[PDB]
Amino acid sequence: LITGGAGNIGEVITRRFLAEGATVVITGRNAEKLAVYRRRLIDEERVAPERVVALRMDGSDIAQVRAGVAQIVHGGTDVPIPLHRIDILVNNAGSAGPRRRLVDIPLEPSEVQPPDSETLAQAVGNLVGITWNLTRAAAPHMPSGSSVINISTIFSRTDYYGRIAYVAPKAALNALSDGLARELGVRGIRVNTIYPGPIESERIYTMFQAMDALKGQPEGDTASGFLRMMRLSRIDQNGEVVKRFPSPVDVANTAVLLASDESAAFTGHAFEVTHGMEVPTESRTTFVSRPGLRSVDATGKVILICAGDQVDDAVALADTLRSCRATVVIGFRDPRALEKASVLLREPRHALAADMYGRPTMTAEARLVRLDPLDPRAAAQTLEQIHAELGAIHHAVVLPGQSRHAPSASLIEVDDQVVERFLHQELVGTIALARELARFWEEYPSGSSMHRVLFVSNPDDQQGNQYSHILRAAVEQLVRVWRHESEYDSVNPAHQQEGQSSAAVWANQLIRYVNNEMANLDFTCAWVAKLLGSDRRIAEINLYLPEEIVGTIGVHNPGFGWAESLFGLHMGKVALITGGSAGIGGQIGRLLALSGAHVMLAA
Amino acid sequence: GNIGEVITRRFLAEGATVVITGRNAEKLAVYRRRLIDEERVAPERVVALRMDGSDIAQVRAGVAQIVHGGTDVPIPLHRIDILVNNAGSAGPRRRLVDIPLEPSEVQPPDSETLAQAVGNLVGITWNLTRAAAPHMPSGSSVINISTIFSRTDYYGRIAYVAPKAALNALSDGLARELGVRGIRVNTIYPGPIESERIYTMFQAMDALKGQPEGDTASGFLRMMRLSRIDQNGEVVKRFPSPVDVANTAVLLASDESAAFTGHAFEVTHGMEVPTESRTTFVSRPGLRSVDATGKVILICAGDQVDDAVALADTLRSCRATVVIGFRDPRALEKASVLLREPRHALAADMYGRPTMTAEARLVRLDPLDPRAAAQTLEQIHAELGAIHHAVVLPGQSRHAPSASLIEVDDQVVERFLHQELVGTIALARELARFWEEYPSGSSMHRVLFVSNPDDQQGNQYSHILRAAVEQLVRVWRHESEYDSVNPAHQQEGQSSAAVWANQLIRYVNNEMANLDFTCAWVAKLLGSDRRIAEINLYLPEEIVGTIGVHNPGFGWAESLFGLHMGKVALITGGSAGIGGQIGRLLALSGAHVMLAA
Repeated sequence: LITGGAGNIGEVITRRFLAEGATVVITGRNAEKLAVYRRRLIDEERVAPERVVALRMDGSDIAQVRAGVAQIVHGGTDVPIPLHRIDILVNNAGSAGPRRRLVDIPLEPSEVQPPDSETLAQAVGNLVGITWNLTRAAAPHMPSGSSVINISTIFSRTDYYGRIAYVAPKAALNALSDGLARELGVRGIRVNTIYPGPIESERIYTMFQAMDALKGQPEGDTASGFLRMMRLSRIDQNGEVVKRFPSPVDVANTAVLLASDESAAFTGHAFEVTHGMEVPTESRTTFVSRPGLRSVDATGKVILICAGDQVDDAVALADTLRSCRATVVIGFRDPRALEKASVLLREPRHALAADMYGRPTMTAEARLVRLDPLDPRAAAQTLEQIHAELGAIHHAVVLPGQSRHAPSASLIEVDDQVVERFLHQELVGTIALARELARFWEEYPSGSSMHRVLFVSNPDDQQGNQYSHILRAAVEQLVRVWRHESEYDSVNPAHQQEGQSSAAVWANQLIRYVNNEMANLDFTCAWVAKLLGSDRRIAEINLYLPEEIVGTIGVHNPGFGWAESLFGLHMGKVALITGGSAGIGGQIGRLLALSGAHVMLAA
Repeated sequence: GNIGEVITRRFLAEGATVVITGRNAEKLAVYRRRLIDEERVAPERVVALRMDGSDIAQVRAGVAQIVHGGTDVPIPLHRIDILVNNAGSAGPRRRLVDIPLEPSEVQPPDSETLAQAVGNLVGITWNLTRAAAPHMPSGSSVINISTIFSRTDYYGRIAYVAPKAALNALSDGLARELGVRGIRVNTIYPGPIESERIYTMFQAMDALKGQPEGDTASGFLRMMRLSRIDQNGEVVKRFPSPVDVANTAVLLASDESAAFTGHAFEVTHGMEVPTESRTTFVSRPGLRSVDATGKVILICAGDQVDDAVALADTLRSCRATVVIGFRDPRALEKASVLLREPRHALAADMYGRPTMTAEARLVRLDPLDPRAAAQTLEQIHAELGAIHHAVVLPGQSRHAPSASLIEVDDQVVERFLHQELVGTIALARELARFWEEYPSGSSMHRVLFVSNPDDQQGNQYSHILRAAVEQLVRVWRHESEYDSVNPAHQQEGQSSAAVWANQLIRYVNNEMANLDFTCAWVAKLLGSDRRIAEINLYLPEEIVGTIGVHNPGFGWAESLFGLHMGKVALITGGSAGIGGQIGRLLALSGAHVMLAA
């Protein structure tokens, strides 16, 4: 019925489902010691024992009980009800996690504080891993026309200061439901993705007072910002333009219908119970044009290309960045990839020169360092060592760790090894790398220009690109929060850099798993170079690229700044060329035709 | 139809009241009643009224008052009522070039003229919305059923998509406005019935398209999920069901789901389709590759003298002749006086060099009035030849003096819905016929649909026109491309060409360069070979904010970009004269300069 049956919204919903049935399988807490007597007396009120199953099932984060049914398929606590199939299942997590900035998130258990609950890996698990493993558990079971219900925060699209550990895994259940609807609907199972809104009470009020005290703004700033966002006015206790926040009664009212037969039509339905809100649920901008790269001037800057295992595109991306006449430091996650990349880069065509326009440049040779977000202290020491070697680090392209995740696209019948590799190494790994970058930005001296961190995604796998999909969707909210919450910190008296001056961060994420051409690699790197080396600020988080090689506009840019400078010079002027079939004449005719004139080649 | 029957059947009980209203042909209640009362329940709750077909504001208000007062039996008291907007007609099934503008063109399939087709279930819905302004009890609800094809490319039903669209924009504006009182409008998408009529209709469409049988239905059976239980396993794509969507919609209308306001009711069983095909301008286009030497651009202008003349200047800067047609009278002479001045009477290209391009002609066009616009189209044909580039601007600058939608009582919105939506549809066919009646082998046909600018209080009407345009462009582009290969229509004269249209929304940017950015985007999608795969285009909320570029015809400085990059230069006496200009162009090139004087 409801995963969060222990002191959770679902534990409250247990008061329902009894008028037309009975509330059963109320999952208990992890401790399971005081949970046996917890809410047992409350549940016994106005409800006979009957077959109501209030067993304190262990909501384990890891899959040690995944094979175990515990009222799923067979066995059970005391009755054979696991043999029966329950028509509903809820993927609620109910773990807020730590509430801190991007400099001091508790990555390891030694870094935890009493205000903190769990660690970074635990925090990511408590919101993604339980969802995924409970989805896999008892997959062939449940009725042929059952229902699957999710619950996520409505802040998964709105900015949320100091809650990256909350939203970064909370921006992943929606993506996973999106990717799983297509591959699950076959058997005839729907995924009702319903988001109950914040409940109006004194707790959220005090939360917001603490919130705007932390950000450093006058009282009621966040309250005004989230009240003006409201477009509808409630009719509770009549009145006019009350504009009260959403109530849990409406949450129960919109949740109970999933058990009824009327829900059979819905599938993949965004069902945000927040009433009358306008947010751009998805932020994107398909590239209409092809960027001009001969106005970047990235010289005098260091670009740490944090590549995990996909160094194949990295070496080329590093060379393209070198073409901007910029020094680069290529960082590697896997150990053996370092040797292969060194061998590949030693050969010319990768370490040749900083070839830009129609001319070369020495610039600096591409360095080679080993990094790993799994170990915090080693990665921080390596970053400090790079600081001592060169100085500050501002431009940092961030690529995922492993290339082409998993051998198969299926996400139902899979062993947990690859899935647990995807978590704790791509989500947690990238969050850890962002943590180290933010530590370097804050606790170490930097400049005044804004800080750029691109988040290029995995390429096309000729299949369902869900493994790049989760990466993109979990990166979107992360970069959005990192962008918005790092502006108040640059002016507040709390964080004045110990009297020094610093800058905020602006971070997009390119998406290239939608094109399937051969020039898409040059296209993405071009966009990467333009977003790093130039001055520009796009207000959209995610950036999408066209569905064709050239897409809307047909341009190829093989270092042809001259042909770009010669555009439209002699427009609409017929030209006659004698002997223009070999030598200087052919070249003059070709450059004139590229200019725009009309040419008549005679030989 | 069937969904209305099921809704009325569910009304028979559960503490509900049934009202079979909205009679057709001004008298249909007698033809459609007394069958709901045939059930044991509701001995008197069954109510039928012979309301006017057009349902103007005053007659709608009278009908509402007589319903509140009942059939003289109950005390007069306004209360809740049925506000579902399911009442409507399909309209003509005419093809992409032929259209019933005048009533004389009535056909057995086309029982309604263009204006009547537009008002079938759009104008009447808006008028009923206005007539339900004064007294709607708190906690009520109202929906506007739209078709699921309001985003999917269609064929032969431009009159069932262009007016069937913009209901979303009207609902958006009404949700923003009327939400203060505590009322809601949510778009609802009941799917096609799994009946034999819809099955044979698909077969007819396949035959009409000139394609092998089954591919049109394959487009629905391929990119649509199943996620159903019917027939136990192996539930093949059978399209959504009407009874389920009707029952769920009326359950939303009842309690247990109050104040949802998070429902689009897009019941297509998956069917991944964007809610709006659009992109953002994160870069400024480079107008250097634009070429229109041998091309004629006719600007379908209106009373907007300033904007149309600016567009004419920015297109004539691409060495092209123009024909500026103005919709309303008494504006031709002002345009002539303004254009007489040398500011707009001289054409200079993007480098700042004057060009001896043909001057700006001036004609008079009357979209809403057929047989005269076509005559003028043929006249300008005889004058110049075929015309392919048609920038279509709206009728009036500000569609209403007050930025509101429900306070009015059908006085100016009639002019809007009759001369700026229908007007556009009439002009679109006027142009389509010129292109198809006279086939011309060339590139695809380009029809931009620039929207009006923003001054204050946003642009609710612009939103409406945008929603109607996106679909008109989408459905058209599809039909055109499909009909470019059919030998049936190919034999008419010579070989023709397809059409590719777009939109260039501007009502979101409020700056000083939004009337120059718009000129750049109109001149880039016409004078170049760039096929946007997305329908609606949108300006950035901040021009200098995302990409600040200033282009007063300065293509030289654009050509001199990144030449001497990362070099330090020392200049002597570089404060005024030749050396100052060398320093200026070198700094624009990318080098580092050190001015000393």
